[PDB]
Amino acid sequence: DVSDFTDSVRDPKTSEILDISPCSFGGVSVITPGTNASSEVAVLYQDVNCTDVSTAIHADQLTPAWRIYSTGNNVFQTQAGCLIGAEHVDTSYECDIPIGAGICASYHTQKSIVAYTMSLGADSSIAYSNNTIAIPTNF
Amino acid sequence: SISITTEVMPVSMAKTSVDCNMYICGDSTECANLLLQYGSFCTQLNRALSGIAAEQDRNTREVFAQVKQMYKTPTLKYFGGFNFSQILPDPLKPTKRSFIEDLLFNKVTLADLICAQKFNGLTVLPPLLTDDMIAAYTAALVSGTATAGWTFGAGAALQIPFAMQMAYRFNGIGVTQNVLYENQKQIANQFNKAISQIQESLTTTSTALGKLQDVVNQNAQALNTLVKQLSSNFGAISSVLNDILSRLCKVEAEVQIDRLITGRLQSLQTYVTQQLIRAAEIRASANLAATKMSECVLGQSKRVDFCGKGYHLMSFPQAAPHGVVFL
Amino acid sequence: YENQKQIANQFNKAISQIQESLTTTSTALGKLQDVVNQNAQALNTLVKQLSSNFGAISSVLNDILSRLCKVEAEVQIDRLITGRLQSLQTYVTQQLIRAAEIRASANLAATKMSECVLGQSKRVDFCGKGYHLMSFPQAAPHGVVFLHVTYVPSQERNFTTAPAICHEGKAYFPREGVFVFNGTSWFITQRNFFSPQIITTDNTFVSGNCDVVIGIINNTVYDPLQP
Ligand SMILES: *[C@@H]1O[C@H](CO)[C@@H](O)[C@H](O)[C@H]1NC(C)=O
Ligand SMILES: *[C@@H]1O[C@H](CO)[C@@H](O)[C@H](O)[C@H]1NC(C)=O
Ligand SMILES: *[C@@H]1O[C@H](CO)[C@@H](O)[C@H](O)[C@H]1NC(C)=O
Ligand SMILES: *[C@@H]1O[C@H](CO)[C@@H](O)[C@H](O)[C@H]1NC(C)=O
Ligand SMILES: *[C@@H]1O[C@H](CO)[C@@H](O)[C@H](O)[C@H]1NC(C)=O
Ligand SMILES: *[C@@H]1O[C@H](CO)[C@@H](O)[C@H](O)[C@H]1NC(C)=O
Ligand SMILES: *[C@@H]1O[C@H](CO)[C@@H](O)[C@H](O)[C@H]1NC(C)=O
Ligand SMILES: *[C@@H]1O[C@H](CO)[C@@H](O)[C@H](O)[C@H]1NC(C)=O
Repeated sequence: DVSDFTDSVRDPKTSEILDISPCSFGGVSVITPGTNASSEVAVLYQDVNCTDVSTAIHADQLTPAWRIYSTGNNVFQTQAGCLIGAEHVDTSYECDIPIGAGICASYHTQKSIVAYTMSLGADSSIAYSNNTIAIPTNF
Repeated sequence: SISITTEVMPVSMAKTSVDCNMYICGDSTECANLLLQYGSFCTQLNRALSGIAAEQDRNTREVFAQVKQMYKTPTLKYFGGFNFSQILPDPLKPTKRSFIEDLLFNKVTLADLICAQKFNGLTVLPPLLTDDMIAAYTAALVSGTATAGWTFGAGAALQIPFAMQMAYRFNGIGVTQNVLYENQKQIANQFNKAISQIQESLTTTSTALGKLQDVVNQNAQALNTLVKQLSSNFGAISSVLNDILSRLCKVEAEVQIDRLITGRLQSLQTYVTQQLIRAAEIRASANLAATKMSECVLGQSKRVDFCGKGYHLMSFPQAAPHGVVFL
Repeated sequence: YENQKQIANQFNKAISQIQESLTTTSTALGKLQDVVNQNAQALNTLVKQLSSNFGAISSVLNDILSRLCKVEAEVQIDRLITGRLQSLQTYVTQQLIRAAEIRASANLAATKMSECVLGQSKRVDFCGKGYHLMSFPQAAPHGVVFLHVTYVPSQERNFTTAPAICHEGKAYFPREGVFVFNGTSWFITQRNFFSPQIITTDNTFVSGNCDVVIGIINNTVYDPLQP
């Protein structure tokens, strides 16, 4: 290739063509509350579709402690990638640990790591009328 | 006459991270052992890149998040003859952006090149705030300006009709209140005409958003230069790390490998230094954008040529790819 | 002057709240600790990097000279010299960039001291949230702390308003303020505070007939005459 890395090789016996590719995919991020409160973590594989995560990690040849972070009931799919080790919630809070793409994570309540959509702000509405005004009376 | 002029300012750039061990020694155990002898050099670049990424998120947040409540867009886009429909989201169309923002998002083109970056440890992380969230912020700012005026910046929102707001804004530049009320419809027609001209100018192909494409181009060139520099042998017998280990002995192979290690380390150092300088420039631009949003959207400014050519009346923000556009 | 003592009590109360907030443990001064931490980490990294051998036989300079000859010892020493030179160059480049950032922050602090302590500023949110009144500087380790006092409007009320009134075919516009309807009659008030005044000839001015202004109401204007 342009990086002087060989990618395709011809078998000297069968004259077929084989593609060699790196056995290390892209980035892995670890989300931790801190090792002063607990010892569980969440794992984010970014730019990886979580349907086929086990192919990208080769979890068959890892430790059994690495297989419980490969699939389960705690699988979430965000625009960043696939997040394993956290529970999805529907309420929105202020951002604590920024995962990305609008998704934040925190350590809520026995405590567990939760992932949610960040809250932009408080919701308010003021009515527009063409013949009324609001004037302060105190300060 | 009433004139609407546009100003484009960059806010953030792309956040990138580099895996040092897989950039320098790709899947090589011997090169990994020789790399540990260079202690605490790969951990010094990740700290700098993490600082840059956190700075980018801070830039975007502390420019755009300036209101403490979110205002719903009104059902009526006609405030006393002034047509606000082009700069507010359209309920019937299922996009969460205004029309001018839709034009702005098409004039900047964000995109075996990305795959080679991915295979060598170069990764681009997504921004924390998505485009819909920034669109929500700008819609809240425009709605608050149309319905409340200058008061919501300094505290809670105080309702006022739009004509009386324009009367105060004419008082602020030295023209009495009656001049607005005598010929209000002429001013409304000029406002609508200038909005239409801005729309027409943005529609046609131009280079008005050239300052935003140059950020994207420079980051792409830097990352491609890192990918391309891996083919240099740096004075060694070859640039392939697996051919030096196939026909040489340990004492004579370590001497050849160390040259490649030093060359790739100093290439990656050049990249991180250039990124730090460019990040400083982007931070200065974002600080100016934040103070412009504070002093020209939440109020009226008497500084000369700070917010356009003429006497400033009021101003509107719009979102753009990695940037902001002030009208 | 009407309610000076209420303002004095609010000033003293806010000073006490600032004192109470600074007393308890917090991270309000976190921007000043991060300067100290970064410089310490950089200097410790320079100290720690002296143990790398940079591809030579050893990182100790006195062991290469105890078991090697001149031609073969200079080759090993030059690698250490180059590695330490480029480490020290990395340190000085990082220091230059950090110094530029600190200089920009200090320039902003100087202009803030000039425009908010020696005067009053009309720039929005330049010196706090609200309308700026006055400001005080305090010294901090490698930094400055500004206390801005601000006027915050409160307790809003609803009123019915009009752009102008006309008495006898002549439109009257307010000079400073707005026309409001308390429920009985029409008064003129300032925008920021509610203090109603009687519509009079001195605080209004006349412009044309009342057939072009959109939304004009009819009323009476007091004149200071008729003795
Ligand atoms: C051996 O190499 C030849 C190439 O000349 C190939 O045709 C053949 O299939 C290979 N294998 C055997 C078992 O002969
Ligand atoms: C994952 O794959 C599905 C189809 O197999 C596709 O629709 C989806 O966009 C993919 N996700 C990502 C993040 O690429
Ligand atoms: C403003 O509120 C305070 C509450 O502490 C009250 O004591 C004061 O009388 C109010 N101002 C007026 C003008 O009533
Ligand atoms: C506002 O402008 C749009 C086109 O930009 C137009 O369709 C709409 O009718 C206008 N609103 C009016 C005239 O009230
Ligand atoms: C003012 O009137 C509007 C509309 O009638 C109402 O929504 C709002 O709550 C009122 N505010 C006060 C302080 O009375
Ligand atoms: C204005 O209306 C308010 C409504 O409560 C009333 O209290 C006040 O006395 C009125 N002012 C007059 C009649 O001057
Ligand atoms: C205010 O709006 C109402 C309803 O749209 C209208 O009847 C009235 O004439 C308007 N008043 C003005 C424009 O002064
Ligand atoms: C005010 O009264 C006069 C009486 O001469 C009338 O001509 C005018 O239309 C009135 N204005 C209104 C009802 O807004």
